[PDB]
Amino acid sequence: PLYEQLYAHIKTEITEGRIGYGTKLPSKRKLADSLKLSQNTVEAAYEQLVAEGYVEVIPRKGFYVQAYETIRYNFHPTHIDTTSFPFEQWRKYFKQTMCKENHRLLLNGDHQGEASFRREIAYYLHHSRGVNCTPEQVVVGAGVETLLQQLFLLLGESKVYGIEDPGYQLMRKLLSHYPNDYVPFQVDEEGIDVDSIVRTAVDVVYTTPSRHFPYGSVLSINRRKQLLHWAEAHENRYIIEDDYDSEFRYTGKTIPSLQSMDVHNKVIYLGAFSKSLIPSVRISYMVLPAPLAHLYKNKFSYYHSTVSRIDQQVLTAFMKQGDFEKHLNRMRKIYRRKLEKVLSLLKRYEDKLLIIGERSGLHIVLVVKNGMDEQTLVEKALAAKAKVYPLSAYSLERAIHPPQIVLGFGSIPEDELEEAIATVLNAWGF
Amino acid sequence: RDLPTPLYEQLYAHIKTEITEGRIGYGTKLPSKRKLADSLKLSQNTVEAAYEQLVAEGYVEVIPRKGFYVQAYETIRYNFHPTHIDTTSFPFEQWRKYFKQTMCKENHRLLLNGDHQGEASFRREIAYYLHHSRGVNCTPEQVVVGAGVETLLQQLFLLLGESKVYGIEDPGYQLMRKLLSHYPNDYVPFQVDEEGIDVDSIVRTAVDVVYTTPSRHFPYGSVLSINRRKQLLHWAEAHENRYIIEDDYDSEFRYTGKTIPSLQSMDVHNKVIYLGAFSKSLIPSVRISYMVLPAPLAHLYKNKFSYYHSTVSRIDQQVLTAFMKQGDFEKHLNRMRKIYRRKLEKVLSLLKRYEDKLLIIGERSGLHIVLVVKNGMDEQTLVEKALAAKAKVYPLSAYSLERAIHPPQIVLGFGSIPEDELEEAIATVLNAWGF
DNA sequence: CTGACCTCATCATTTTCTTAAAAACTGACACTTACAATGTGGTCAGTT
DNA sequence: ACTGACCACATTGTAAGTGTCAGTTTTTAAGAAAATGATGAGGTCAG
Repeated sequence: PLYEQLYAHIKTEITEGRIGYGTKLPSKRKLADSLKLSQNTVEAAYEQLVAEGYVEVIPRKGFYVQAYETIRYNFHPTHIDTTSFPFEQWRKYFKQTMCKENHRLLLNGDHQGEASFRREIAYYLHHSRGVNCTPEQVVVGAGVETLLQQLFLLLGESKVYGIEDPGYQLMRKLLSHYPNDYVPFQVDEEGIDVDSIVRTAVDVVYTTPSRHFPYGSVLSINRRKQLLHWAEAHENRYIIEDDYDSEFRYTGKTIPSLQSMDVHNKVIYLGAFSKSLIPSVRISYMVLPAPLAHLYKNKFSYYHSTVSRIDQQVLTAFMKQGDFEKHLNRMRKIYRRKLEKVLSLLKRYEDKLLIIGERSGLHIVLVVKNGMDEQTLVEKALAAKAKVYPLSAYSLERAIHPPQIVLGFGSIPEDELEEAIATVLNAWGF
Repeated sequence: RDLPTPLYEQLYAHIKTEITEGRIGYGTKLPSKRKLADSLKLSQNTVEAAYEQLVAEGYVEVIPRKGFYVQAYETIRYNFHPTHIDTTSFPFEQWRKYFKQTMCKENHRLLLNGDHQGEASFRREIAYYLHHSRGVNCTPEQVVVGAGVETLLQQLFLLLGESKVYGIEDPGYQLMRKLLSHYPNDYVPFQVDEEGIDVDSIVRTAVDVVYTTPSRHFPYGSVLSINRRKQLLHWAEAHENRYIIEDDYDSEFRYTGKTIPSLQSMDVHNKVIYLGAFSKSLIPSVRISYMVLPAPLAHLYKNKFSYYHSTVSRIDQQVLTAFMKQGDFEKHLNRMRKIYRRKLEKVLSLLKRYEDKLLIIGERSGLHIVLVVKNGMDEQTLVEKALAAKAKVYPLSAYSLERAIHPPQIVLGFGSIPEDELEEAIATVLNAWGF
């Protein structure tokens, strides 16, 4: 349109430099007559010119020029089963929670989180895992990484962190960028080496009391009490609790969280919420002791929330009624059936493939007694359009001589387990 | 036996309390299965299950073909934010259709996460929209996504280093100083005239990265001329380890004179990084954002943070991709622009009558206006009187480190006030004041 | 030999799951009004 | 005489609105089947 055509035509002229600074623009009220355009279009074009500072106008009209110069299957514990997700149950609550009548939920607020969401999480934790909490005690954010970065900023750059050697490669990745340094630790079949911790001047150590990734070892009560006494020995040491994959134990009901024994408020409860409902929904949560929570509130008062308020409201409406328990039970049953079927199928190769670990969880890890190296196993698996993930990446120490490979089955359909196992074993040469 | 918890639980609790109180010592022999089952008239299965759970917990240890052994030794009416958007005008009925379209039973294999840099789609449509609406020239793979501006700025801070010195605008939007208060880096305060940032103070100082808004200046609304933009670009080009960050506040809400092209459009030496937002246009509570980086910084970010995961859910990403794929975003933006223009004209016409004691500083474009109060009363008195009428207001003192003008000037917002309540709110706040 | 490891049988209560009809929803097509964009024309007050 | 901005009413094409409709969908008191905790009676193997 001429509204912008004239503006561009004069902009290219002022840019190329046929007119210098101080020269008047060709005319006013005369260029419209000479170019047979109306005066309004010229006025609008000149207003556009002076808006961006290409030409500046004296309050009495003068014009001053300015410019002058392909995998069939995959196996790993991250995936969860997606077919059995009740979409028709999520959609109902979504349509119930977001309506034109219920406005003013489109604007941000409650930097920590929605009060109802926090209260319901506290109630659920207290009545399920035996974790004493307070509605204002718990904080909620998107992703565990953000919460751990907030923790790192809150504690400082003058601390050393304890990480078990075979475990989840997350704290190492976070501490690589930060100035802090970590100390490796070995683990036996009963838990972490509490003796090594107590004979060392570590400050904060990271562990999963409920289930040990990936071996599934469960800490006994004597080691737990010894660790609490070690934390009580000093005044400025803290223990972080990781709620990786609880509520998924079949035979032996559920084991209470370590915080239940925390009489002297010295445990912070890290958790997770995206390894149950949706892997890509990005909600996590964390509980802190009263003094540390108070200091965090008094220190991080400016940051806004990280997870959308719509998701908070729809999910607290979803699991306020009680569908969370039903979905959890159905997932537990189907995963138990999958585990039993996989174990029964793989039991016949007991002489060469020995299963090690415990039933509870979403994955199993098996040692291969064949003479091929772990690289050969991975290459042959990926050559059959079914890639597998070795355990060597989960520990930074020297490679274990028997090639130990982790296997997951969350993503594999129930009817394709036999075919996947058969083709994997055929690729391995059995 | 009458409790809802089966004997599978009462027996375990009883042995729990017996062990904890110390009635059974270390290594003491348990009565095994048959003896206890006969003594307590309970089936072998429940007793063996309770003992197996006990062994799993670790209180006692079982050895094959022999008995157990213990191993346990001991009110506001009209809120005034220059940050809200109008809520009633939001087309919820259009959001619902896309949400029901994207999340269905057949739409499996999407709950699992992935593509930490964002799905190729959302990136490609956001790049297309940026190129065709703001003159931003960038390949789709360069843009990144995140939950809000805070996470992106923290990632940029970690990627750059702890030695750089950051430059901010005049006393104003208090974000970068709040972020840098927790980091070893330091900020250099600056001053701006009624046109923009003073490039002379930039070139007489050795600052490395300076934060500015080349489109609209918070809160004065000043727009940088081409000469100052070219001078800043030349200063950035002068050295080899200095960068300029661009933050477009409301660059798509210019009423009369179309849209002002972005500063990145004039960049040729790959020296600017774009910082946009999706929380001041569509919904201020979904927490979406984006950032554009040049090729070397893109490679550095890809090779440095390759082992992260996006903080934005794929449901929202896909529904936004569907929303902006068919063009409803432009229609919604036009509707919001028109309603905000009408609101601004109405409020300006209403406030024109009281002009002797009050003045308007900001320009037409934007969502807020700043006005001075020449009445003989201090800023705290204005704030307290406003709050006493159940409608509190926000002064510029919080935005100002120093004291600029002795007559207090207050920022007023109208994004979250209905058209039928503007006159009533203005009348009641004026009555609360001396007028 | 008594003693402790196990794996079938089939009983039971109470949650989960499935199909029927009757209910409300909303989609595409259509059309009737409206509406604010650019745009031409004719002014307006005030400088110097 | 040279030049500020402020009406008039003309235009094309996007946005807004009501209509009935076929259509995918929501809701429900039945129905039946699954699973656990539970009793009973075995199985091998040590020492």
